[PDB]
Amino acid sequence: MTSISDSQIIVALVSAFITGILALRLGKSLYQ
Amino acid sequence: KYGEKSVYFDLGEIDNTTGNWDLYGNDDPNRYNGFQNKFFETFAGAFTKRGLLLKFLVLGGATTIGYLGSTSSPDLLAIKNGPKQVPVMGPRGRK
Amino acid sequence: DVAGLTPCKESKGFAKREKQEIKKLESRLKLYAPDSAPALALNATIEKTKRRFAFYGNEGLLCGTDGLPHLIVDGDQAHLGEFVYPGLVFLYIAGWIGWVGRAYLIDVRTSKKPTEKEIIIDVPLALRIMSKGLTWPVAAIGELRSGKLVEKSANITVS
Amino acid sequence: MTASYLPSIFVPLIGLVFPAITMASLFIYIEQDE
Amino acid sequence: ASRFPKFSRGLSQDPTTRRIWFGIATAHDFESHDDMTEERLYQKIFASHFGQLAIIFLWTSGNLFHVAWQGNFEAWGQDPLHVRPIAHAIWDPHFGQPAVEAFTRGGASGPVNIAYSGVYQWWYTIGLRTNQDLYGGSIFLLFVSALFLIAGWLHLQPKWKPSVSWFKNAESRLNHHLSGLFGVSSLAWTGHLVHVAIPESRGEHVRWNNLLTALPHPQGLGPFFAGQWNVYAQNPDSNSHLFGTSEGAGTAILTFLGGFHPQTQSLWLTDMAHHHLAIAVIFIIAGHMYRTNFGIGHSMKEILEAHTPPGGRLGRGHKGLYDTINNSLHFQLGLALASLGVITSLVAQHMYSLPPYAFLAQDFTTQAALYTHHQYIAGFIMTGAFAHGAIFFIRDYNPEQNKDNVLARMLEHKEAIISHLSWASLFLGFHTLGLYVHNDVMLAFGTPEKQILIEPVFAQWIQSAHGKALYGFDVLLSSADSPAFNAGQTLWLPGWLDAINNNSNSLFLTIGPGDFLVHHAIALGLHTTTLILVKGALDARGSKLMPDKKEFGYSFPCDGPGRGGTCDISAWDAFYLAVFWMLNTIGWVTFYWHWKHITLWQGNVAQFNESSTYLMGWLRDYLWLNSSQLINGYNPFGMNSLSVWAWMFLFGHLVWATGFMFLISWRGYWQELIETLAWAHERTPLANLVRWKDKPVALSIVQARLVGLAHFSVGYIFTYAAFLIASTSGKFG
Amino acid sequence: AHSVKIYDTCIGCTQCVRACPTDVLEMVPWDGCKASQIASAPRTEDCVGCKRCESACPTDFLSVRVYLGAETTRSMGLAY
Amino acid sequence: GYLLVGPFVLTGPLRNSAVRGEAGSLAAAGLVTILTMCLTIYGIASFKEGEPSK
Amino acid sequence: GPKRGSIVKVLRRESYWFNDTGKVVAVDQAPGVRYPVVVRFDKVNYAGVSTNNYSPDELEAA
Amino acid sequence: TPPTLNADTPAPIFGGSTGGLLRKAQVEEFYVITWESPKEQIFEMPTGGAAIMRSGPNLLKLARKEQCLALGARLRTKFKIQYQFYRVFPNGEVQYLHPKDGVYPEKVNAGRSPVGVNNRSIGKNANPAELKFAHKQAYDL
Ligand code: CLA
Ligand code: CLA
Ligand SMILES: CC1=C(/C=C/C(C)=C/C=C/C(C)=C/C=C/C=C(C)/C=C/C=C(C)/C=C/C2=C(C)CCCC2(C)C)C(C)(C)CCC1
Ligand code: SF4
Repeated sequence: MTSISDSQIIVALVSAFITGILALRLGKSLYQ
Repeated sequence: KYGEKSVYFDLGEIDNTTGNWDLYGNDDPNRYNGFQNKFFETFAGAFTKRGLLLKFLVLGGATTIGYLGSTSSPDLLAIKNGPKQVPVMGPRGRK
Repeated sequence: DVAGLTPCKESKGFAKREKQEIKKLESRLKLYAPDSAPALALNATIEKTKRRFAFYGNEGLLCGTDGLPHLIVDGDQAHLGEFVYPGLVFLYIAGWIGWVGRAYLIDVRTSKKPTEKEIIIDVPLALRIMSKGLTWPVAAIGELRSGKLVEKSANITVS
Repeated sequence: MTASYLPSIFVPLIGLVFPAITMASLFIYIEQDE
Repeated sequence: ASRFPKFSRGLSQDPTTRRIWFGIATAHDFESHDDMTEERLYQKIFASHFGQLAIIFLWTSGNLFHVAWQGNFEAWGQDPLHVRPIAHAIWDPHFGQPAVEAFTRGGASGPVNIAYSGVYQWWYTIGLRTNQDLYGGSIFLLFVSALFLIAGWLHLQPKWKPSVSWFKNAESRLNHHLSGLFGVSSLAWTGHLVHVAIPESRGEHVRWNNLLTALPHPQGLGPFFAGQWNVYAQNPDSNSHLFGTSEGAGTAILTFLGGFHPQTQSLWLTDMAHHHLAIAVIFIIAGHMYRTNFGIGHSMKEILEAHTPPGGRLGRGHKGLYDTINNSLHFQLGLALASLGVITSLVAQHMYSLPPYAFLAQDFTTQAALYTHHQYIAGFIMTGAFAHGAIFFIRDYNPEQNKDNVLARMLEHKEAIISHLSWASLFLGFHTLGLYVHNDVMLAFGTPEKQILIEPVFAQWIQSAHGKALYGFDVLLSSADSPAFNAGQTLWLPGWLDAINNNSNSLFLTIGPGDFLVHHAIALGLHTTTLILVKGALDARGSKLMPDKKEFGYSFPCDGPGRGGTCDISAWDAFYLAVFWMLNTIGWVTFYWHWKHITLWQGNVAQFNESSTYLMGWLRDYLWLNSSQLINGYNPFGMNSLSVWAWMFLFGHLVWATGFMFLISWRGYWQELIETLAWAHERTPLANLVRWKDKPVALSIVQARLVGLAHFSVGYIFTYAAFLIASTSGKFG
Repeated sequence: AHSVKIYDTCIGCTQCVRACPTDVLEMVPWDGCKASQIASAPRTEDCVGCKRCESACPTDFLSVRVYLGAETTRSMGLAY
Repeated sequence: GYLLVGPFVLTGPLRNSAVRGEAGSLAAAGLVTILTMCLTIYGIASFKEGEPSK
Repeated sequence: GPKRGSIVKVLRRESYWFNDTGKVVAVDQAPGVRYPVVVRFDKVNYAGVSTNNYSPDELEAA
Repeated sequence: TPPTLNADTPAPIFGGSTGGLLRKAQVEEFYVITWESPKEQIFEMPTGGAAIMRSGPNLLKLARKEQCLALGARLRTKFKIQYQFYRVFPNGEVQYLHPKDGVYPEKVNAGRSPVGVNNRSIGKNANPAELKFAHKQAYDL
């Protein structure tokens, strides 16, 4: 019986932000 | 448009020739009161710059929308009020 | 029998359908005078339905679960009349019409103005060609073997 | 729903603020001369 | 280069709104960009493929996270047959209170969406049990997507950029891809199954903490290295086994039972384990085929050259095809798309009849949705295969290098191919429509015994050859004296025969005259779509009407009104025309599948068996009959949970209708209308203060065709999806 | 910025030049045909792409060809 | 801004509640903000710092 | 080139009458004419004409 | 020939229309067509409507080259009237355009050089695959 903690949501959001930064870098490399 | 005769083409007057007129433009400099202008130039002049205006608009809109969405009372929004009735069972007894 | 299909005469559902249709027709008949024209027409329809059901039952047709006849086309000797015989008759007729059309086109091709005969048909020549189509398979095989059926130098586009 | 208030912030954001910013930026980008 | 289309000068210098449209529409076609070299093309493609992988993995991670956060995965796991899975929560400010009450399904505390993707069954079958498992999977997939983004950025750097010769190493790439990406991946999946998922279905709990100590078998790896491979199949699961518990659970890990698990009505897990293990072995062996740095193996060019029939019936054979395929990316893309379309159709056909996931085949709506989804995907993929093959003929084909080989000799008898395809299409169309109309007339006149009902005896004979004992053909697996039956009577045939003689599942459903007529309509659709696509591909380089089409590219509007008129003359237009036929064919297929399964699930198969032989039967007993609860989603008396599906139904009808406007009305009308609008704007007070930057123009001819086809396809898909979901969820039976 | 090409199968009947609505084509002295003249396309910057010249050309296949290309305010036929 | 207030207050989701005026005024102010953003981006896209006047 | 009244077969690949027989009308004997032979056909092409000019090396003697 | 100049000649008698010049003429080129008439006649304006041409020189402002050429073609084939037209730029530059060397384009004239002529049949053009990763178009060769 589990329900996902709030700190887990914080970790997921931070990881998503880092992945978005990486995607921005890749898109910039593709454009240039 | 030289205008002397049926001549409407004139390289000297190319704005008349191409019909580049101001139909209703009025150039009288006196419109408002001096103190009105003082007050409005003092207060409304802050938003003259456009990049700062963009940044302020975006930040203010985001903040206002988030604050209203996350602090709206249940008696106004039905989505925040939530369900109030007993749930209905599915066709084959599936919930 | 084949694919678990029962014969129409043995089947129940064929007879049920016949009974239902006759009952509906008689229910319609109940509204008219015995000697009037509508009564005669309805009676004629009833007799035609009876004759049709008797013929279908006696001809040897297989019947499904729903009570309707089914057809077998895999080549079975007991069901040649369902597909193979009408297929041969159609093939004969269609070959006849196609062969006589081709012969008329070939005969018209060498004329003073082929397009005029193409829109306005030369009736005597057409009738002669049409009558000569009885033995079309023999002539078709003859021209196939004689090398006068196909062409070799035809217009094509840039490959 | 561990948070249960996050949608009330994220849905308005992604639905209104994100499209406005992205459309303004794209309109500025395509309407250039460089 | 200066303006928005940085890759195109002609589009950059365009003063109209056409610039934006065409800059969007040609952005991802790298061969047409200015100053494009082969090396840059290959590297850009490689990085874009990395980006696509990252997007896919983020999509999967998002599914996992949203299900773990807002879904009742554990409650569903406790009672799979009585709980509705939850896809994602709803936060719509535009709702009213009745909608909030109506959408509170499951055990949720607010409005939610019921999932019809089947990921609950798939995740439950593979050992996932709690929400922490789903959260860990979501975080791991986030990490994987980040890794692919880093990989793309790195392999675009000047130090790490691969060379053009690296991208053309066909033998080495195929060796690694065949060995690793297939065999080793399936071997690892077998490892997961055996080591984790099979114990889960028997009441065990194996995770990363106890992976190193939990033996998959009581005597692990002893018999495997002792040659006693049969020890791992001694004690399979019992027919009374309860999935997820230890009641009647065996200890075998690689059985070969065949058939279905009685409680879940899905394939055995140990069968799936031996299957993926055998596939892994076969692929790992097949990898060691082509020559590389070690001086052994075959050479694909020499194989292609050697294969050439004497006597010249095939001409020069397969000579010269190696360079043609290696140097053409469109040839490779077409081959890949054709294979992927066939494989997707195979997945769709083989998943509804042999369900692999526990608790599936009882969720009727999920089964229907999965079938329709992957079948539409397959249709689009096939159409794309043919389109990119036509692009190959126009762009990459070199007539001199392909002199008298199979590829050129295909262009050689193209008129014969198109003629015989046209004959097949015409034959099927005439006689099938004739039979349907004849049956309609027979039933209209009240004489249903006069219709032409033809038994599909060939498919019934094949079904009897599989062991179905209903038609009384008694051949092969239906015959107890056959060598095949005797050979297989101990390995797989007990369970397979028990499953195939059961008439409640979808394993080789019984068929009749209606099934015959529908497979024939499907054949008509297939041969006609093939006709259109092949005509477009073969006539792409030129025809009698326009012998120099190859100089005008793949897509162009027309060649003017001269020579009689040349509308819809390019191969792109053949693609455009064939998309309609693809949609129609897939619609026929999905209609047939859905009606047959609705009748099967309601227990009333007689309605299909009787009403499918005439078209009024379809129109009355499928569409009109099953649209009732859909159209009653919201009415003047309130609204149900089907309100969203009714709204989507109307939305689809509307978008489909809107597509007709672009499809029927052409450009000149709209151009003149826009001219009048521009005059109006320039002459309006208080509006002259605002000036456009781009001169407004009407859409292009090809752009109009594309936009019409897009609105059309979106309306088609949304309408049928809404109808399917609503008509299957209102009853769940 | 369309491109108009003339090929050496021209017979110099001058129909394309008469059909052009924007005066893109003109006749030039030549040797190689009985009329001893051939068509030329010097003002291709004014071509709109109507393809009337192609409709007016008598030849198995056209001696004058128009290849549509980059669009310009003159090619788009805009009066505003 | 003065003319915009009426339509948002008399017609709207909260027109029959006890906060109709405030909701309508906030909606009108939001519309004014959106139009200010539109004006800003239009001015950026249309005029440069060197052009005399049009 | 071929004499007047000859029957010739067109060999120009982009011709509408490729692999079709023609009827030679007139041959120009000027030294610099590039397509001097004039051939008339039975059926009209898409543009509606039935006459074309061909080089002597784009025709067959049959 | 020496290209002619422009002057101040009367315009035709026209009552106005909504099909006249727009802002394009102000910020881009516009066209002027000149001709001489022996008598006053009624002709159809290319922009819609009917106008009266004066006796002697005439001058007319039009927005497109196609309008000027259509009006000139009608004048030549219906009234037997010779015409000229020019191109005018906003800064005052005037470009003489239609009878470029004084002879109409359908008449062969000496001193003209071929442009765009290819010395082959249309079927002898190359294949797009041969000119791959090159900027040629297979009809520029
Ligand atoms: C063993 C080493 C190895 C491995 C693992 C790979 C793996 C890969 N290479 Mg590759 N490559 C290799 C060596 C290797 N390569 C070598 C040596 C070279 C140089 C000679 C290259 C050159 C190369 C190029 C040039 C490119 C790749 C690309 C790719 C990726 C293809 C896209 C993909 O994920 O398909 C995944 C495919 C599968 C998993 C196969 C599945 C089989 C079918 C389709 C489905 C069956 C599964 C089952 C039925 C469904 C279950 C699903 C579930 C929902 C139930 C893939 C990750 C491409 C790429 O994307 O770049 C990043 C690319 O452009 N490679
Ligand atoms: C049934 C489908 C359909 C629809 C909806 C339209 C719609 C339209 N057609 Mg049309 N047309 C169609 C089929 C259709 N056509 C077909 C099949 C043909 C071939 C015969 C034509 C031929 C045709 C011609 C020849 C002409 C039109 C014209 C028009 C316009 C009418 C005037 C107007 O602005 O309406 C106003 C109403 C609407 C556009 C629909 C209502 C608005 C909806 C509800 C949405 C609005 C709000 C929306 C949500 C905004 C938010 C968006 C945001 C969320 C992104 C309009 C765009 C005429 C035109 O140009 O108008 C001057 C015209 O001359 N059409
Ligand atoms: C145009 C073009 C193209 C395209 C093409 C295509 C798209 C095609 C397709 C095709 C296809 C799509 C095909 C398919 C096929 C299939 C097949 C051929 C199959 C077969 C099968 C079989 C034979 C089976 C058998 C069996 C059985 C029955 C049972 C069990 C056992 C077995 C397995 C034995 C390309 C790119 C090349 C390029 C060039 C041009
Ligand atoms: S396409 Fe039209 S404008 Fe261009 S050369 Fe031919 S006739 Fe003249």
